[PDB]
Amino acid sequence: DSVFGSTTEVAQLKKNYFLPENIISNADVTRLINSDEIQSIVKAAGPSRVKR
Amino acid sequence: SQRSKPASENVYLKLLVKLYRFLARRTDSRFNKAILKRLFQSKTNRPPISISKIAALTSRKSASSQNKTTVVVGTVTDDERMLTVPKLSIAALRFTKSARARILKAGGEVLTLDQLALRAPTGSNTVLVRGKKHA
Amino acid sequence: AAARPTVSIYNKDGSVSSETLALPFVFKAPIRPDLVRSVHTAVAKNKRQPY
Amino acid sequence: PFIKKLAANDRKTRDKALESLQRFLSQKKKFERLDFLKLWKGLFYCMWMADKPLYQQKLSDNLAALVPIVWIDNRILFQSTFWETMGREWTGIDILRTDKFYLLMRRFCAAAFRDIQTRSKTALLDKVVAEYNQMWMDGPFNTENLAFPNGILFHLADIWTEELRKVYPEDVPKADWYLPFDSTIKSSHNVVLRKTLPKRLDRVSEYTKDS
Amino acid sequence: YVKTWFNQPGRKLRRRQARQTKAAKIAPRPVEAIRPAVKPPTIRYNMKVRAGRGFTLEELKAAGVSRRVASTIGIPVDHRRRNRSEESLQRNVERIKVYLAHLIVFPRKAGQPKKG
Amino acid sequence: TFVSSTMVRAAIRNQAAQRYVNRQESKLERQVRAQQNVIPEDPLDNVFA
RNA sequence: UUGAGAAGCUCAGACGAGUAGGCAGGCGUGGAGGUUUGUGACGAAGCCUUGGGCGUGAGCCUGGGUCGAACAGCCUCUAGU
RNA sequence: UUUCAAUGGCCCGUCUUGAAACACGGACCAAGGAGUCUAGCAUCUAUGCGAGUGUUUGGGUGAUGAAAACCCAUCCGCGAAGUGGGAACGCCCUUGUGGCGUGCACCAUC
Repeated sequence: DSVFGSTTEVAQLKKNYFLPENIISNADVTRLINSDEIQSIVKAAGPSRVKR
Repeated sequence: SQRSKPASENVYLKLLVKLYRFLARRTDSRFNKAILKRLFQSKTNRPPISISKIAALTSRKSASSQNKTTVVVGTVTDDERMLTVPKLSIAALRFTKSARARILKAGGEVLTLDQLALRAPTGSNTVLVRGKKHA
Repeated sequence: AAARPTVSIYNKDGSVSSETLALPFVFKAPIRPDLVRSVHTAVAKNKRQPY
Repeated sequence: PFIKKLAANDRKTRDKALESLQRFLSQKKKFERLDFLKLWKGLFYCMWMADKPLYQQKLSDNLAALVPIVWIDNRILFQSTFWETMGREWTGIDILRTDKFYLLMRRFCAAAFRDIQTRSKTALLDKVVAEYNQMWMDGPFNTENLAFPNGILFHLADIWTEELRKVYPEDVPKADWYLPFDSTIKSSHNVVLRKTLPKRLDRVSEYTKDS
Repeated sequence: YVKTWFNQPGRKLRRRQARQTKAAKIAPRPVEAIRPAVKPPTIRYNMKVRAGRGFTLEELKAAGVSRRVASTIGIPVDHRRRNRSEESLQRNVERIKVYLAHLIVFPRKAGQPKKG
Repeated sequence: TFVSSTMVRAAIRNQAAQRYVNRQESKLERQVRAQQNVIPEDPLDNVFA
């Protein structure tokens, strides 16, 4: 914790160093896509690989 | 570098493109289509927008910003020249360390583009903004 | 964003102890194979003798 | 009742800490909100670490049955803090742990109705629901808290009537059962939430007075 | 001709070994002599304070150290520098006085004839 | 009539003469801002620590 | 219906000369980091062959013979390729 | 694989030239054999941070190679110095249609 610090608190052993932040908070894209918040407003999915 | 996939090798940027690929085709929103297009754009085409521009644009003319989230596919830098920061809710790819601290301590919140997709999957009540490309 | 809170400390005989340590925030940092292998490529060149 | 023991890496320690915490919650003292918020950080991770479906069905039952054990004065704070920690950590869960936490929220949804019925034996039902409707309105159904996920509220709407009927199998008395949803649908700044909650909710106006 | 810096880490090691070599010979006294505090001679830098070459004779006289004693206890003397203001004099007189407080001077054996 | 080269070098030198203090004040003011822009403790962070 | 290397899978239509030049993806060589809990005196590498196979191709795999001590696939790095 | 039959098939590269004609180079095989390194500049992309940014002149340090990695004192360089159309969004309500607002980037008008 002193070598690397935290994403909000500076590292003790590295002057003015903070841990990098992420472009996504939660990196489980399946959890976002298959969530109740998102799946409740998507239109009815067409079929998978369609018949010829 | 801008057409069908980002030129970026960032794994987490690919996870956002994957999330908004689903949102663009499974919803009839132009916000999800616009956000997806701006994820393919390069760093030159995604200029930073200052914390002062967000405050100015929301409380502009009639103001009445209410609580609409400000969305930018880019970095929200800080403007140390402005001294009082309003209560803002911004969703961006990246915030600088000073901008994130100023937004949080001065009222509101900072979000990522995946935290906003769960709050406004269709991008309703969002203020989509851009940075000036004049540079 | 949710990870295991603590980790167990093991003794010399491989037995668990009652003590635990909160997981440091470095294990919650982004994992960037593109960035790691770009920095490694440069650092691996920094002990090369000239020919 | 140590929180660090509640989130231990071995299930035997977590079960022992859960049993010790059963007495700690029944003291005749007022716990502040922060004390319960820290307590619910360990309890969330006690549930977060449950492994098999049969254990996490019983574990969620144990946590729900903990509510009547708490002192009546700070029992509302116990539920209000549960829904605060289930809103700030909901989006951080992964897709393989949502089903185990859906059941916990469902068990606590019915734990509120069951506590309403218990207090209705002595006190009048109108004020008991009013105390709970204040908890719902100040917490999950707050309109000024934009960051509270809709997944929790969509789940609550789906199970509100079905878990109220479980508590009152014979008949459901008149009360403001669906007050939090009425306040949310009317005056929420989430257009996705208010356009979809009436579809998810199945409120029965059979008993509530016509407006 | 192209100068290359492959001996850059070998010069770093060689210079550090000289400091260790010097410290071995002079075991408890500092590896450097105390330097004065001066101000750089331009309108761009006169606000900064940096280290000088040696202390002036007027600074040593006020501190109580003679110019012959000074060199023997690690205090350099700059016969060229002068004190055009009282702040430079007092800034470096205090610097000498603090140095004398923290200094232990080991006694020397003295030749002493029988009589006379 | 216009100026003389005696002061022209003095004017340009006086222009860059303030470069040191401007950099020192800019660095000094930045650290004051970082001291003010400290995110609070979030007391739910020492719960397991 | 299992067909989510979502960098995958799938449906449909049109189209196909090409110098200079523009662009993309691949084949091969020496050495380096990692890996294959890799191959080898029960035979590595190399070479030979009207043996067999794979790829539109660069090339690759393999049988037999010869041979005698080392060598390769994959991700990345590098160049006297 | 060899060989036969039927049909077809002008010697390759270079230069020339509409084109060829040409004139050149070529007895055969093996091995070697030609856009490299570096300094500066500009565009573009990626990466880090962002009104900042750049550790490696140097110092500290590094016991398992210590020319690596790790750390940063003082400087310094480069930067800082109203009306229309319109992306996107909400609300409707004859509901689609359109209208009412809010209007980024950028372009026109003061």
